[PDB]
Amino acid sequence: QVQLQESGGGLVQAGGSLRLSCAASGSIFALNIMGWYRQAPGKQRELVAAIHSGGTTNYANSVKGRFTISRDNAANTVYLQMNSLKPEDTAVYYCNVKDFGAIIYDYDYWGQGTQVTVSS
Amino acid sequence: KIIHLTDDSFDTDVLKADGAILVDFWAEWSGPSKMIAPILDEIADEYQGKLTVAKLNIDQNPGTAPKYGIRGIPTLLLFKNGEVAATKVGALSKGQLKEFLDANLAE
Amino acid sequence: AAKVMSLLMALVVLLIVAGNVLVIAAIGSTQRLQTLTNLFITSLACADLVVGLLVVPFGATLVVRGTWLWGSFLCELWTSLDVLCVTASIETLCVIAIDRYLAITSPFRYQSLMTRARAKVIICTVWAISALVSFLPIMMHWWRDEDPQALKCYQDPGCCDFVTNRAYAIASSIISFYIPLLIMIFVYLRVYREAKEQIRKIDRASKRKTSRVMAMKEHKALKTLGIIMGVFTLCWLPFFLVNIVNVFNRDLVPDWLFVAFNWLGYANSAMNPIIYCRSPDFRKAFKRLLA
Ligand SMILES: CCCCCCCCCC(=O)N(CCO)C[C@@H](O)[C@@H](O)[C@@H](O)[C@@H](O)CO
Ligand SMILES: CCCCCCCCCC(=O)N(CCO)C[C@@H](O)[C@@H](O)[C@@H](O)[C@@H](O)CO
Ligand SMILES: O=C(NCCNC[C@H](O)COc1ccc(O)cc1)N1CCOCC1
Ligand code: NA
Repeated sequence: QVQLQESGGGLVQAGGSLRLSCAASGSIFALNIMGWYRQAPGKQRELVAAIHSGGTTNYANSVKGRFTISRDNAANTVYLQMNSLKPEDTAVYYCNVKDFGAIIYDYDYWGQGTQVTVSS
Repeated sequence: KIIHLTDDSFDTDVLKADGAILVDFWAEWSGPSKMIAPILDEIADEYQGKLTVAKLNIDQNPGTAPKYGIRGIPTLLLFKNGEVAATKVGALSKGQLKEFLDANLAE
Repeated sequence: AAKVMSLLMALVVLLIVAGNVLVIAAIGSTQRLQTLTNLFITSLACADLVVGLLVVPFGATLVVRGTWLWGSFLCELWTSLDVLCVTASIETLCVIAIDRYLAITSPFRYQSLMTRARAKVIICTVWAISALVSFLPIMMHWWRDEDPQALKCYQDPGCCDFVTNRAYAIASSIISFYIPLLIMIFVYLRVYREAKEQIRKIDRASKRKTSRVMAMKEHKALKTLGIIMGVFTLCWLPFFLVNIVNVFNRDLVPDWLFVAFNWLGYANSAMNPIIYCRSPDFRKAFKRLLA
């Protein structure tokens, strides 16, 4: 079975930085997208950042220039280096893996989530 | 179980005859015509009720073969109610002949 | 044999109509399934559905009755409809290949580039090309051979054999089958290459610690890629190979085989629902649609 293990979140001061990290264990197809989504309280889940296996990336506008997504060249692990945090960034952050192994459709894996609270 | 046909008996034995008749046009001189002889014997017993095997020597009875346009031998003409339903030409094994009959008989 | 041959044709119609109706129902009824890829699947399902409803049934009769019973105008129209839907089916498989290739290998470039309105134009193009390869030449007699034996079947309303000149059978076969086949080969080979190269980078990254092997996901992806190209090629290649052979030395392949190869291609329209609608969301939809 595939499992996503999230770490690196918690409490932090405004202007500070966190480094999220999601280690995917199990069989994942070499072509995939690892990403981070987030759900602020009483809002809808939005994309934060995503990185394709090839190397290309995609960021939401709210976090452009501040956050940076990268991934481990060896294993299936994806990092989100969050700098210059604001109180608006406070949310439950979810790891996500879109697997392309069936070719015609994509299969999704979601992590349980990890809290990130940014105080003023 | 095999009927051994003449020129004269051909009308009564094949054209007027009930059910399916498998006619073999053979000659004593042809080697290919002999290769199927022991195979046709087994077909006569194995397809009792479904078919009637018949044999006509072309040396003995040269009148019948021109009427149906026989070029080579052996030629197997399957007859159904006085009409030729299908044709097979040249020699065969037991399995090749069975597929020809099985397909042609079960309509 | 001929009793079993007619019973076989019956389920071919049933499998096509059942299958393709079920897909179109699932996409139209489920908001979740109305994705961009499934827009192309809808085009495919429509083409295969028209093959099941109108094309294959009239063809079945022609094999059983041994003759065309609906006259020369409807022979032409049925043939035009046949060519159109086979062309739209195969050209849509080629578009799906390209769509998936871009969605897998360049997912971010694909999202901005491939809009819904750009997809609608691609779909409309496929059907327009299909119409111009089929109705335009067949109804206006451009497809006609000059040979006297061909001219006997064109005058006889009981005869509805598929006989063409050289140019049409070459140009029609290339546009409807061979160009789509090559694109599909090229495109899906680049999916295999991109995957193979990606494993090579992962091996390089490890600093000589591990060598990756084909996991459960990679064997399934390669098996899936085999079904796609294998079934498509098995079902239509024999027919389209023989269709060009007939243009040159027509006596070489028998008529009964060329007909049988055409039935194999009709069977493709039953296979496409099974190959391209295996997603979790499709499976949920199918269960909901069958109570
Ligand atoms: C990439 C998209 C371009 C599609 C156009 C290229 C392929 C089809 C063009 C074509 O028609 N032919 C090339 C295909 O072989 C040749 C036939 O037209 C030819 O056989 C006949 O015109 C002659 O027999 C008449 O003397
Ligand atoms: C929206 C995109 C519109 C593109 C529409 C053009 C379609 C391609 C051109 C074409 O239709 N053919 C190739 C042109 O040769 C096939 C046949 O029309 C033609 O080959 C036959 O009519 C002759 O072979 C008969 O002697
Ligand atoms: O003769 C036909 N059918 C005529 C029409 N069949 C045509 C094929 O499906 C599709 O070919 C083409 C499609 C697109 C092309 O650009 C060229 C050929 N039958 C044989 C008897 O049993 C029924 C079917
Ligand atoms: Na005709």
